[PDB]
Amino acid sequence: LKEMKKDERKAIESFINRMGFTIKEGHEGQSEFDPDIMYHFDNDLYMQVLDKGKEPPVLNKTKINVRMEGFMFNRERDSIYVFNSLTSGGFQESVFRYIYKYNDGDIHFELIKCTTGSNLDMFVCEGVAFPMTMLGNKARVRLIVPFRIGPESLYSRGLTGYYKEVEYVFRD
Amino acid sequence: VDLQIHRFYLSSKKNPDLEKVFFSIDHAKGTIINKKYMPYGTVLDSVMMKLVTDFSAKKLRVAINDGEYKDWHNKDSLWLRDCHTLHLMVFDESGEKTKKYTVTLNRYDYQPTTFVWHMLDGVALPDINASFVDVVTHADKVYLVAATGNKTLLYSSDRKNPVHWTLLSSSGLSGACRQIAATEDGRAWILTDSGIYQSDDFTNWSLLPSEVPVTTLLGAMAWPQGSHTLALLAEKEGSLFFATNIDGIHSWQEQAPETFPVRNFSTQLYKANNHPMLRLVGGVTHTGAPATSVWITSNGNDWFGLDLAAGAIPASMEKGALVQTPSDGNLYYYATEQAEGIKRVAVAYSTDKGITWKRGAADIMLPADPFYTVGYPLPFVCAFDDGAYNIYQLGGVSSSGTFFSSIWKGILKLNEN
Amino acid sequence: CDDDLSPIGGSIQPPSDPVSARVDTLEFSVKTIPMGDIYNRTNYTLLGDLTDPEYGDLKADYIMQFKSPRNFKFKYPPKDGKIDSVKLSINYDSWAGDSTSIMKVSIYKINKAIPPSYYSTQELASLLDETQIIASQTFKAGNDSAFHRVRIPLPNEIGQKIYDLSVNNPSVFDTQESFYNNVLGGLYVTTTTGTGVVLSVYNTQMAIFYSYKVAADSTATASETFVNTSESYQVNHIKNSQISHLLQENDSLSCVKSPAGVMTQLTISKEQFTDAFTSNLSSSLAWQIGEAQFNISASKPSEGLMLSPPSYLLLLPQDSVRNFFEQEQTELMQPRTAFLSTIYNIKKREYRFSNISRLLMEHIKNNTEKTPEGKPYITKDLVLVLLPVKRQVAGASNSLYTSQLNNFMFPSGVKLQLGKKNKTARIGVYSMTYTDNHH
Amino acid sequence: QNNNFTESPYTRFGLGRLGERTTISGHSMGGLGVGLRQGTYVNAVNPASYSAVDSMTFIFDFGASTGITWYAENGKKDNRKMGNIEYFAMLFPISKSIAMSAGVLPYSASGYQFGSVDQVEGGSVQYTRKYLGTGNLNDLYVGIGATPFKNFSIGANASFLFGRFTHSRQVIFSTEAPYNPVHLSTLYLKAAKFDFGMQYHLPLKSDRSLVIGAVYSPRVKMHSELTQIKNQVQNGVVVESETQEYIKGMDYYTLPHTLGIGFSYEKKDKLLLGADVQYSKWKGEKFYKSDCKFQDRIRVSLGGEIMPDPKVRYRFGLHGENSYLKVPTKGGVYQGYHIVGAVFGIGIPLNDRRSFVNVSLEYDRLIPKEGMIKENALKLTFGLTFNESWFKK
Amino acid sequence: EEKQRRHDNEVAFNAYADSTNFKKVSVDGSTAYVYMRWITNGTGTEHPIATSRVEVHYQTYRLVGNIMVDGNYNSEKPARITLYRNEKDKSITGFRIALQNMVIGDECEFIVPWYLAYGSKGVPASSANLVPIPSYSALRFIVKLSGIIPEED
Amino acid sequence: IIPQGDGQTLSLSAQTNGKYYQQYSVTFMDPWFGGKRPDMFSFSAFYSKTTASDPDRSLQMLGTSIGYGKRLTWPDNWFQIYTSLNYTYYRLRNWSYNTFQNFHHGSANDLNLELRLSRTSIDNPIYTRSGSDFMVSVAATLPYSLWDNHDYASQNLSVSDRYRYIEYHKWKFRGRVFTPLLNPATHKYTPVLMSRVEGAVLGSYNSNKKSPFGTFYMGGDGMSSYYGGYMNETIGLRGYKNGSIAGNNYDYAYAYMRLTMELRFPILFENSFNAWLLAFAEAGNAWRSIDNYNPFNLKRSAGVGLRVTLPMVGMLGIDWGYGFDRPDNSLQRGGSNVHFVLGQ
Repeated sequence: LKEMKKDERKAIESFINRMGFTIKEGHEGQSEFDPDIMYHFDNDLYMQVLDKGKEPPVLNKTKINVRMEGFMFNRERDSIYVFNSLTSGGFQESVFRYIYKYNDGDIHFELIKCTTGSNLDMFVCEGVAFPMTMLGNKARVRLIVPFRIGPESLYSRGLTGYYKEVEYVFRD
Repeated sequence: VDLQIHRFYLSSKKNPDLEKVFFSIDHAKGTIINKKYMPYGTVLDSVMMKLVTDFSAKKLRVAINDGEYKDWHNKDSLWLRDCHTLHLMVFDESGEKTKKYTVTLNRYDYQPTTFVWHMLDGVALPDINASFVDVVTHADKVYLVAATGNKTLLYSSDRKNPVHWTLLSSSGLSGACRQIAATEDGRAWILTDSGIYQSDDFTNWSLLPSEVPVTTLLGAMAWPQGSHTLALLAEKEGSLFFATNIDGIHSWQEQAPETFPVRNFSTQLYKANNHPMLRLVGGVTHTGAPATSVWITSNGNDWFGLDLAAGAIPASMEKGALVQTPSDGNLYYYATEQAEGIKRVAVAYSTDKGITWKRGAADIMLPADPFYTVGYPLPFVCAFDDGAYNIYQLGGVSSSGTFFSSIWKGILKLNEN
Repeated sequence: CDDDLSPIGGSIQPPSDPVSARVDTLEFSVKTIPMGDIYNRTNYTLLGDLTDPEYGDLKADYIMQFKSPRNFKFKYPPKDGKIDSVKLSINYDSWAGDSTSIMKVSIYKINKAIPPSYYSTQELASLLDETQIIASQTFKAGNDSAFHRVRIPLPNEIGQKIYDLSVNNPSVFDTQESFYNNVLGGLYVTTTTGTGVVLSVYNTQMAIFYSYKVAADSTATASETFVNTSESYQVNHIKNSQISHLLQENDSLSCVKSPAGVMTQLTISKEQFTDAFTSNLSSSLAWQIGEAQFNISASKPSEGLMLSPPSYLLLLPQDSVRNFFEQEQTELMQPRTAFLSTIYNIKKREYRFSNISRLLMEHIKNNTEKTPEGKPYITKDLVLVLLPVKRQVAGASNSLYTSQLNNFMFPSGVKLQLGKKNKTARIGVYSMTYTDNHH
Repeated sequence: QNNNFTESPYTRFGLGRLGERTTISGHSMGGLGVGLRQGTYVNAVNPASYSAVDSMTFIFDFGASTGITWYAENGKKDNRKMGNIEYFAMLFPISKSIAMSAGVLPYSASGYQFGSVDQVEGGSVQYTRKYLGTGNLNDLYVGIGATPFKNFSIGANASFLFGRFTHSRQVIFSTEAPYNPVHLSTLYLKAAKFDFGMQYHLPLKSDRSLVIGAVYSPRVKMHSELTQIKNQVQNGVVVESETQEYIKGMDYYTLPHTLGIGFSYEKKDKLLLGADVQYSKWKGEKFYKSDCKFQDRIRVSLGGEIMPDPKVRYRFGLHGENSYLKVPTKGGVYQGYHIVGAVFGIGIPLNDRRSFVNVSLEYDRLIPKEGMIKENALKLTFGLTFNESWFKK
Repeated sequence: EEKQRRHDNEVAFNAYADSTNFKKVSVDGSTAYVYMRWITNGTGTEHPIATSRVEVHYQTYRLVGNIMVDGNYNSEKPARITLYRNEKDKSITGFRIALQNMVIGDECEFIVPWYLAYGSKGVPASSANLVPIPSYSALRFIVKLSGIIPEED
Repeated sequence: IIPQGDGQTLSLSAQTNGKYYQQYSVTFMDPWFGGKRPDMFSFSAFYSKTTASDPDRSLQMLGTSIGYGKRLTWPDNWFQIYTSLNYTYYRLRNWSYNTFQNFHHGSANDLNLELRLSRTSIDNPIYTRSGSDFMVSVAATLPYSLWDNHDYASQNLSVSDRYRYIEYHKWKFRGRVFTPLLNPATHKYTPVLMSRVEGAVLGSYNSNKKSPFGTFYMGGDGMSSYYGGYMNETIGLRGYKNGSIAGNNYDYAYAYMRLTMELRFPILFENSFNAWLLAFAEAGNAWRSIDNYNPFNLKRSAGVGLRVTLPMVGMLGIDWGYGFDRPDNSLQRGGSNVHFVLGQ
């Protein structure tokens, strides 16, 4: 298992310097985000807020739909899975309720399963729902989610997700 | 583990159709029966019997008709050209355990679509000169409508005994009968040159008020409880549109396709899925060419055609005749086909309640009337059903001038008894 | 170590200590009333027509609008521009009726704006002012194998216009209003004729299939999709007809039809509340209702029916029926006023609720007034309705909980046994009568 | 739930049964706590007796008890078993005359449980009614005694009183899934009590000795917090735990003035006789929502110790008292009751000539007026007095 | 391990014999047998044939643990099942043996041993069904027959 | 292992279970620090770490302590005051167990000053015949809540800001008494009467900020925790299940009291092998809030047992106890239970 952690550390290090990225440190409750700096948030999550958004969500009340575009990579092989909902059509939005519950770790979402066609419910994880603790409605972010807070289905394979752009909009 | 048969079938090197035949196996009585009859005229010269059995099955013995039990092997092509019963005996490796099976081959000894026909004696059909003639059966009464030039005549007779025909005194009617329609409760409509006329007794006719000049009366329904939907085809601008006349109220609907008939078509009203439905067969297109499609509908707003075979429906330039036998639910359509320069009668039959239609052989289905061997001088075909395995085929000769004279009654042979 | 209820104490008990138990029988009054327009947020729609002998008719169709992606700019410039086909796919998962009845589906193009509302409508007369026929095709529900789709070719003009607007024209695929007013309008999907089936359509797509980039010196088909989602506004036209015989008085049964249709309303009078609790003249007693069972037995459905009973029923007051679905709540979020039955199982054919005493407590609590000479009394009747709902579950197998509760959008019908003939509208309210004089 | 000390229904009113502040040796002599002056055990009743212990001693006094109680009624009978730890205290010297003591003693205890099963009125199914109650008011005390003037001694006890009393009443239905109601009342009490005692010990001719003692306890006002809850349960407690009322403050509960006079005659190592009278001014003291009328409480005790020349000391005693409250009799007026009792015990010495093992047996009877609960209780008490020689050079 | 699984499955099935209530039954010419009851008795004298398709309401249980694996009892329309048509369209042997003796209107419970239900093949959970069938599992069926499809179809 | 040398000792030990809970410890004491009087100066340091499954679910603790102990002669030449200064650093890596309330991921610091006064005059501690043992101890921390000015009443306060500096004030007391029924010189085999009283209170400066570190786990035999951390004191109550009184359902108490009366009958007295039979009666309880402290209505139990002393092993024994009362938040009495005691 520790080998998977080491391989993920190597993959993250080789990916961050592959394109121009400025890694900084982030503290909880941060409010001011440089629109050109990627932050490290102590939960191994990497965030670069392209737009802060609007009014913050209400806990255990707001239901949010997300549209994400990006791909997943490994230490040596990339583009194992590619997903897109912001540009290509034919994909139902993914809906989650904003909650807080410590079942095993920090869980900030309750997914509402979509039963009306093809979607990306298996690409919604803790890393995707985390930026809602700070940002607001109509929010656009870029994320690098390690396997620990990645999708639960793709946990054994130890894949690292890179979300090129995730957009959050309130309501169903 | 013991001795049983789970699947059994026949296959021929020269005949591949034996594989599709399915056999049902009853262990309680030990009988193998093909419940679907094998097609007439088949040949069973050399055939292999392929059967799926248990592993414990070791020895098999086959007896043909009343022959001898012969030790059977999987590589035997047996001879059963004239064989209708077969006996099978299965043994295990021990040899003492036995089980008997009887296989009976079901085949049509004659043509499955043969008909038997008879003259009706004493018939007194009126000698009437008319262009459009139709027959409508309600309860236990047949009514024949004829468009004699500019006028309209109606005659009545008994469904069971159509021997005697009586003229009816029509009151309120005017113009020439273009088309007729009727529901199951006896109410009838006739479209003439003037507006539509309505009656409940085929005698007293009231002019239905309207403004849009209708072009054809397709049919009538009684779907809204207490009302009477009336499907119509009218002319708007320079195209044809479907229309409804539900309780006098007029409405416009979808645009008719270009292959939709306007004249000399046969209509019928039936029921499916707890809903009245209309079926329309044959006719002449708006351009003038004949139409060879079947159109059904449920509300009169729009119609759609079925996916038939390669020209199963005969192409006719004049009125056909659509009849139904309700006891077996069979549909028949008689039309006039211009085959090799001669007007003959062609029959299209259906047994799947109108789902599928197949062209039939005229010489077997139709009567053997000598006067119609060389052609069909009359410009229309009339036929009405009876209610149980009985059809009437008005017309033996051309009579004194025009119109039919004699009546033919026919029964499907399969349902003779 | 001994646990037996000693009876010794009681001869020196204070006069205001002792308690007691009581039972009161309460009567419902049962009616069947039109359900009304239903709130529907999901993407499910119904397409087709149905006729049932004991339940009347239903005609369902809809109007849809496609979801516009931002900066569409689809790949692989089509060879010399242009495209090949614009086939539109209607996807359905299940149906009600006969899987072999032939229907005729027509696709029109409208030029109006879809009204903002999530309620199913009837008589959409204003929208269909001009319209324009695009396509029409016959189909049947069950097509063998598992190809549960309806594929309808469309004219190439709409796909060509979409492609043109994405390259040589401004990228207007930004706001939904701009996409609806410039790129593509609203599509009206209906069945012009035929009867016997209703499809539960869950989405509809419009695949624009183009040639490809030249691909060295070959070419290989590629395509777009343009699905519709629940973020936009649809129009569901659900119309139930000839159900007037279900609304007439019949004192042994009450019907609940699902798509709009009819529902069962239960009314407890005010006097029945007044001379069963509070009341009296001492004004020192009080009631604490602790048990009130309520179970309903569904009548055995007759053979030949096309509609089957709904799996779940929701019992809730009629006043809280709007805000229950507009806020997308769940029976676990209002445990005091909304109750969910159990699975309709053909072994016993009954919907079993449980102790509803909290509902009666809630009704008594905030509807008790006093006449000028004391005499507390109830001022309003208790009105409840039974609705057919669709429940979506989640959680582990041992712990299953109601994740989502929506209004049921599929043809169904049930005849419950509630009336005066066999005393089926009876509840036995078990209460505790203590005394309390600290006022 | 366990009640440990008592399950008498009479403890439903007031602060329950009023306990005493005597150890095993004092209790075995009928409750003699005022007149006794012996430097061998703890005599927390009269603090002036502290200044009688030897110069190098650490007396640690433990104790426990068990027993049975028989309750009788109009026609019914019942019996219950008790058993618990009575107290524990310590006493050591401080200077040439001054001594100090500490420990934990019970001030009062209360507990009961009863009810019955009946049929739902105007119905068919059955239901159970249960009335429960527990409560304890403890006492953590520190005392000091001295003898400044010859043949005269004084003492003072400072006590911290903390306690809790709960009374509950409930009905249990017998259905598929009911909401059983429980009406509950909780009361928390804190205070600070003081006791002042004086003693005069005149040595008579030869070996005879006379002891005369007095003890006084001022009125105490107690800080109180009362809560009334109305719960509904299905298997565990569920929603609607509504609190009906909550009242907090002082000046709602009081403890009365107490006076005690005791006399004792002691022939050394041969004979000890003593008696004492205690008066409590419970009349007119406040108690919020009390369902009874208080009355002045009188306690009379008399006992003796005889040991011949094995060495086992013998103790006997008789005590009586009147009730301090009037419970409401069924269909009548507030009435009281009396209590009488007899105690006999032994005081076996041990090998180191300093420790003691005491075993006592007590029988007491409650005498009501008429038509009330009758109680006869038997009790066996086992003590231990560990006397070690500390403070040695 | 699995051998002990076969052993306790067969010891349980065998106990369902002496459990007097449930008579043993078999089809003609087969040593195979299935233990069955007669919860309800129907009207009619038409038994299904080995090649007949019958629509029923059914529930399936394992003998070990009695875990529900399949069932359509929470629906009004009966499900159509075929006894035996070919190697692709069929059902387990015990199901055929049980249904060949019933009649329209019956509701019977029958115990099918491991070697008549699935043998050693085993049923992986896969999609749809979530509870897999362990290899060599005896089954407990409750089947209510509603009618018989004619062979003409 | 006692590395005696340099006029002092350097005893040390380390225990690691075969699956987790690695721990190491070193101790260094000076019996004659200063060179004038037997004033103890002890220094002890230790480290311990304990651990889909668990990727990095790990609890680690760095501990250090100093202690100066005296041999006071003011009351009498037996009182032994003892002052110590202790510090412990807690760090967590996603600790799923509801141990330590909601502290799951952060890290906390503990700094306490301990003052203890005791008097012990018993004979050989293996089998005591006469004497006493008394102890009163206090352990307190710095009230950071009065200076950091962080409002703990609200819920929005950060988890790191909440569980970072531990505040409490813990009090303990204990007293044991032994007495021989018969003369030790005349009879070697003599019954021994024993009485034990002990209790503790864990207060808090702020009514909302309470230490998740150091709560009580009562019930059963009681030796240690085989699934969680060792930062919760385990108190044994014979006649009940393990954790039944307080600790099951993750309910940890903040005060407790236990009273024991025993009677020991010796059996074997040979060289270094002793064995005896004991009959005991116990009463105890533990409360989540201090206000419920009630030293009279406790949970009772009684029974018998057997003890054996063995060289290099320590003490081994078996006890049987019957619990008469139902624990709080339960509906079953203690019943009949068997407890094994290992070592002290």
